[PDB]
Amino acid sequence: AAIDPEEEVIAEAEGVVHLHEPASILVVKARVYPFEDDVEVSTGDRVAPGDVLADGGKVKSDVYGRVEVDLVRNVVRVVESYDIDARMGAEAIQQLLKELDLEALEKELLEEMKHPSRARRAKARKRLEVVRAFLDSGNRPEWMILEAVPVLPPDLRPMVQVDGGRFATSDLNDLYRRLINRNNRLKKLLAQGAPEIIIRNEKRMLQEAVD
Amino acid sequence: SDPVRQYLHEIGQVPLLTLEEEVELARKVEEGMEAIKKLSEITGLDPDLIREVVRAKILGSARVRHIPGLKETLDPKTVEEIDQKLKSLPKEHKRYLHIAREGEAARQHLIEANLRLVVSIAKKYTGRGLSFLDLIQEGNQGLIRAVEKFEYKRRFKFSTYATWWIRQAINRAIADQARTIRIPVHMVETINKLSRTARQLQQELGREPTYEEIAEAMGPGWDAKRVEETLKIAQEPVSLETPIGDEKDSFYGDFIPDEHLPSPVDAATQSLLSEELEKALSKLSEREAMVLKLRKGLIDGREHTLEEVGAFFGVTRERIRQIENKALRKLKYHESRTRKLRDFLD
Amino acid sequence: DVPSKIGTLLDLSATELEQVLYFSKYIVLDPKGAILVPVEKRQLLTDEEYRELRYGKQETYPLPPGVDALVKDGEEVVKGQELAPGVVSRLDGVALYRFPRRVRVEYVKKERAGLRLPLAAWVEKEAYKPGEILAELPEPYLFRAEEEGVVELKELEEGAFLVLRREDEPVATYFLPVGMTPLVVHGEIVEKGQPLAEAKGLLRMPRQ
DNA sequence: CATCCGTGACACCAGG
DNA sequence: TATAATGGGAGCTGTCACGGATG
Ligand SMILES: [Mg+2]
Ligand SMILES: [Mg+2]
Repeated sequence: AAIDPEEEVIAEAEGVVHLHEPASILVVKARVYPFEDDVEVSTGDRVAPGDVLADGGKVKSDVYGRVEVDLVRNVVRVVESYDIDARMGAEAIQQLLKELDLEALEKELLEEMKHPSRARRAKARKRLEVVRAFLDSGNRPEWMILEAVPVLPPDLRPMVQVDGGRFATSDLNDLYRRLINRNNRLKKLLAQGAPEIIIRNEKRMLQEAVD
Repeated sequence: SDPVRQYLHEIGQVPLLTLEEEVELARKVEEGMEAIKKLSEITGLDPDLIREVVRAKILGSARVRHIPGLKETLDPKTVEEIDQKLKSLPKEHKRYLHIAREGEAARQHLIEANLRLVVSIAKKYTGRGLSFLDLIQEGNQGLIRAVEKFEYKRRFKFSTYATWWIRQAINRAIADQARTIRIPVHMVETINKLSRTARQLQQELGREPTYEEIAEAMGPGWDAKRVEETLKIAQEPVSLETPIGDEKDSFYGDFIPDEHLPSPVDAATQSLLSEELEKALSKLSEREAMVLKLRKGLIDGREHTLEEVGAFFGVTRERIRQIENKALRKLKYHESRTRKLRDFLD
Repeated sequence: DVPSKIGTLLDLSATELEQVLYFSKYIVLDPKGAILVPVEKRQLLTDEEYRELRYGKQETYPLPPGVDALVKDGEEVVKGQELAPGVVSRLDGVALYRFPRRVRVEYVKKERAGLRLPLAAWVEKEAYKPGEILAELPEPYLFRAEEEGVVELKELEEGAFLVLRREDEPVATYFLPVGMTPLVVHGEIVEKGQPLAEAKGLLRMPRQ
């Protein structure tokens, strides 16, 4: 095909096609699976070995990977990759903090306190003091991660008019404005389908804004 | 360590496109949009919901959130329902779902490839009120717009069409965010025009222009008072934490007296005023004192009408007005005699 | 505030906690049977190490102008196997073409042709595979036209085709296998019985 | 069981 | 809204003690 119809290539008679002189060649670590019937999985799907690929269940999956349906080549390709859950930022840290039984870790650290090594006993004590602080207080560790940033009352960060009729204001307003602009831009970038690099940069800038 | 260094390193990972790869990505994006339109034709669903489901499946379950324009809260259960409604299609119909999936997958890499152009453009907009990284992110938003608005049939490279939307987004961000007291974008345009006019006038006059010379050079509708009002309306605030002195122990805010909260003298004078008013009202009868208290608001805040006070005391509005008049007259007589309320009138 | 009250609870150092909080490395929460030694939970994966595990391994190589490939589309490859006279692959797997700059279409042609040979030179058969000897001649023999018309010479890679037409209408289709030297040019007029070619010694079918 | 390093702290009033 | 444009740029120069990291 081409931009305009008078540039296309239509086959004059019956024949077979041969590709030569590629611009660049791509070597993937994938697995080919040609198909003949209605394919059951679309592009981007993640699939494990033994999963239905196409043709009502005839051709199935052999390796772990990600699906690349190829309607030109009529092959359901699969590139080796696991659905590994790995995150970044205060989101991951808050997850790990939420999934933390304090008594279990207290028991592990008490077991560590009987070790012959002096440094290991010391580090177990240092960890256990934080653990027991959270236990005796009743505070969840995850609260060290913010979801709802508080806002100071406005009279404690005023926007006042000086005698000259001009305005003078507190720095906390500009720091909050930084925070709100970055937060709103992140919410909009998530509303749309922004790629990984952009969302990562935005989240980093948001964390540094809170800082 | 340095977030700009980190971003410029992440950007250097996605390689630049050769013309062929660029045209191929743009073509896949356009055909994917067409396929989403065709899928909306077939299913009868909303095209935005379909695009969101395809986008979710291409990005994964890592990002699934409610979209404002969508009538339904986009959760993995509903996206699975809609992906099943899309999976139960004939072959010549499900081919459109395949095309849409690959189109979204191409849009992602089309953005990521040209992320470098945004940096190379935004480095020239520093100093104008926004951080380098804020400019970069706004330029990336413009790049997303340019991706979704490109047309590869015109045979123009992507940079030519992308630079327009990138500049547009950076300039709109600067206009919308760089002021603590937000000013509408048209007024920012006017204030910038005023600044540039004054600058050219000083470059030709050897001194700063007056209001009248700027009004001259601005054209019709601009007098000196309008220039003065425009300059006044564009004054940015100053920090209350502005340093005063070489020692680090004085802030500009430390010298701004608080005018809102009443002073001790003000509160004491109001208290003595209320007490003297009660002393003067007790010299009336209960009814006329109550009539004045109801007519002026010393009872329930607001001021009642003659009809309300008359229906409350059970007399005619003329009678309540007559007893209000005689109450005021007795108060005037007592005030002329004792003069115990004059000093409160200033 | 060192020692971090977050990094102490999770046995994460200051460096690791910064790398995770300010988006420099990933942290696994459910490796879903990943393998890099299998991936243990709470492991610091770099950007390359995370992409190689989440989106697979691949690479693209540039072909110089006019240089054709030494492999074919869709065919598996071993590491080190030269993909082209100037490209060596660093990994193994399915090679793929991006943009073929020359498409060759081998069209199918099923026709009917004729040929006259001395009987003492023929090698009788019910068919002839490519490269198979069709006849062996003890002396040069002049294949002569059996119609009058204009010559349509259509030379293949090896061997040729002759077609005669009277009023632009085809009247004869001859076939000259390898070992036959056509003695006519395209568009030539020929009367009955004149030499259209000369066979010498062995003559065999072309490879195509 | 040392060295190295990042992070604290470094007088009061007055006027500024 | 359309020629093409594809990785920044300062920085600017105590003195001590302490607790934690590393090596
Ligand atoms: Mg004028
Ligand atoms: Mg002082």
